[PDB]
Amino acid sequence: NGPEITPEEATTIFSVMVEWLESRSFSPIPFPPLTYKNDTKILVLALE
Amino acid sequence: QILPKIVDLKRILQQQEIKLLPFFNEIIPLIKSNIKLMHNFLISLYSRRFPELSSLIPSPLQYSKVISILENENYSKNESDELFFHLENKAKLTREQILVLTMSMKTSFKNKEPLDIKTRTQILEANSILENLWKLQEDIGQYIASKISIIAPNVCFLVGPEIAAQLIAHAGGVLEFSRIPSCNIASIGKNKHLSHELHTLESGVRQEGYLFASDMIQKFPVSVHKQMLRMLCAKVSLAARVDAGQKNGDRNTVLAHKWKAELSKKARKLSEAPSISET
Amino acid sequence: GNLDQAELLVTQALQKFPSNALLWVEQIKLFKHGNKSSLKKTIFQDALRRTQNDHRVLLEIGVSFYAEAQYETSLKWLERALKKCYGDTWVWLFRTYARLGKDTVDLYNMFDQCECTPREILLRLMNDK
Amino acid sequence: MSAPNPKAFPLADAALTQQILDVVQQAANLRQLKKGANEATKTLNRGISEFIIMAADCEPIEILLHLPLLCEDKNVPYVFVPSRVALGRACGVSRPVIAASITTNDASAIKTQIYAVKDKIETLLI
Amino acid sequence: FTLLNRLLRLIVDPNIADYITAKNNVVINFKDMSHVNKYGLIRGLKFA
RNA sequence: AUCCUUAUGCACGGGAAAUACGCAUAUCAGUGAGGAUUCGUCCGAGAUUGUGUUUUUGCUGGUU
Ligand SMILES: *OP(=O)(O)OP(=O)(O)OC[C@H]1O[C@@H](N2CN(C)c3c2[nH]c(N(C)C)nc3=O)[C@H](O)[C@@H]1O
Repeated sequence: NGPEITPEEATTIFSVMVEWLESRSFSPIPFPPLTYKNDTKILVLALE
Repeated sequence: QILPKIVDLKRILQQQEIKLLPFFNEIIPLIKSNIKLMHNFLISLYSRRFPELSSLIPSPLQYSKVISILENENYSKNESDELFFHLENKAKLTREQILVLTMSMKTSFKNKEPLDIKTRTQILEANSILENLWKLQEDIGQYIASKISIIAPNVCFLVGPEIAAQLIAHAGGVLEFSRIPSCNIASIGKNKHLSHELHTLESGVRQEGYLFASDMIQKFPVSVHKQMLRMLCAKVSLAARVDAGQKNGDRNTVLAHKWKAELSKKARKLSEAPSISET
Repeated sequence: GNLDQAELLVTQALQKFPSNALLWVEQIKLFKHGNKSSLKKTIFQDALRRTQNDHRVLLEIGVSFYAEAQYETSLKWLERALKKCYGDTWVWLFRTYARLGKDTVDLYNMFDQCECTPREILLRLMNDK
Repeated sequence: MSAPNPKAFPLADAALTQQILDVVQQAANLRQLKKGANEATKTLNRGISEFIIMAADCEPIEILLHLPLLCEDKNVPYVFVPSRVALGRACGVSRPVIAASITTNDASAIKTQIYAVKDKIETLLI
Repeated sequence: FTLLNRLLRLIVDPNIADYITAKNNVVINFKDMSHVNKYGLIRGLKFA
């Protein structure tokens, strides 16, 4: 039966997020860079 | 120049509807090269307008069609479900392909400005060229599909003539296809691959081609699919190598008989499963 | 004509030398209308491994794209050819941005640092396409 | 022997086969070799091959007969050796092998055995 | 998911979003049974 | 005659591992095993199936 979300339904959803983030002025999260400050602190946390 | 050269060749084939096939070999590389131009030329035009469509719709024919539909003034009034209906009906898409378009439609492109007249003309001229090329290519395959028993008696015997015709139309000749090493074959009829494709089959077949749709695969349980592409893809190339070798006046099957017998018997054994064990 | 034989002349000549830098440029120029689309990727790797480094291989691979299309993909190459620098590269560069837009004047200073009619020619070569 | 296949040509003799199969194996251990049909057909398309060896008594023979016509366009020597089972061993394989392509590395250790044998093989192609 | 990929693109860089969407397919075994997870979210993964 | 390269055999010396190492009057398997992919193509030899041992194999020495 395929995905149940229906194209018309989807635009309504996706549009809300798009306005919210822009309203809120939200910069997107980047990809973790090869040289990154906190790589150590976030490995130790994660492995422990 | 295209329309002039295109009209005759379709009729030049339809007028006949052997000597042509060697010309056919020359042609197949040529049409394909040009389409990858015009397709990549259309992208040049929408880099400004709607940058993501290059990714989300991979093939030229469905990209060229959505160029138009989306460009059309009439739908653009807005709150038209006509767009959706149209895509589904006109430029063949599946629900999954539309959902992406809808949302991607929100983030990127600007409908404040409707693309300029010059560029519109270019698109129209480009779209017409694309359509002409695509029709030509489609026509070629049918003619090939008619000659399959003649040019490739073994390959139709395994794969089926609907498909064999599709294969041989890709490298543009038996010779060319025999040159192809068997690992590269299975990936011929693959629509393309993009990140959000979201695929892992139960089969475990990472690549699904024209061969994947064939008889000698889908007549078997789903567990033995990834073992039967590989096992069949080799024997296609063996069959195709024989076809080039074979003299044009006389073509004899017989190789296929062994290569089906093995394949059907071999596929059974994979399915059969272990004998039960004494405890 | 008979570029078909030029397939073999490259081969025979390339069997002998092979690391030569120029010979791979003509092996590349071939695939343009050499129409063998499959093996082009593998052969750009060999050309780039065999001679490594270089310029003209990087430039010619770049141009193989610009010739076709994908004016964005040929950027990487031509730009990658500069960091090893020499006038053959700059022509294709300005051509690309022409099919792209707006970067032209700022790149210009670089040209002077790599140096006179060179300013006057650039326009000469900019009128080619 | 059996009737050597008429399409088999050039067919190496006894003394050349020893010299060829020995080079094969000598390359196997430096992994400059490539075994099998498709692996060999790949080589020519790329352009790295030195020469092809084939099995003469490969049953049926038509499955490799495409290699000769490809080799003649890339200007690459070739010969048939009289059995596949022997060629299987030299490549380091338990099991029968019908074709093999030595490749190019021009820093190689064995370089001078190869030029030796191609020189001998190209003689057979009259 | 076909929605999920889009929403994560909104808040993240695609290279990660693609990974997150992919990690949820898998192929789930319990003893003899096996099914691919096309539809839902698996909640056993760390970023869930 | 020296020197150098690869393979194989015996061997001093130095390490690592035994959830590892095998075996089959047994199925396939470069006439393509099994994988990777930037989707253009790229690597190329084992995978099944039953089974034996696996906190241990043989051998000495002390102390009671
Ligand atoms: O070590 P010995 O003197 O026993 O060698 P033989 O007596 O077995 O006799 C003949 C072989 O000597 C070797 N030599 C010896 N010399 C001095 C020599 C050899 N070979 C060469 N080349 C062939 C480069 N150059 C020399 O100066 C050879 O093996 C003779 O066969």
